[PDB]
Amino acid sequence: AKLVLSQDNLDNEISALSLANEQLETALMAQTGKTDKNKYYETLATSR
Amino acid sequence: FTETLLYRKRYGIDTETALMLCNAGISRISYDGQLSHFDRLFNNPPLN
Repeated sequence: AKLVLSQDNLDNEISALSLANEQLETALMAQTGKTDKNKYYETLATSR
Repeated sequence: FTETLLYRKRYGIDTETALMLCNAGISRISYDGQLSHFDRLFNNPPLN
């Protein structure tokens, strides 16, 4: 619903795997409440 | 502009490298829907 229709969104190529990674990061960081990225990979460094 | 054409004529370079030889700044802004020169220089991929 937020998505904008543009010629750039239609033409430009992105990595689909990077889009999947972003889609998972924006949910996990919203669950943990932390807004930083590298802080989340630091707290993911130790988790089991 | 004519230095840009000359510095592309000799050395056989891309035109943006010839512009960077011609004392032009690094563009943060994406040109023609790709990675910008700042991002393709530094954040392709972002380090860690």
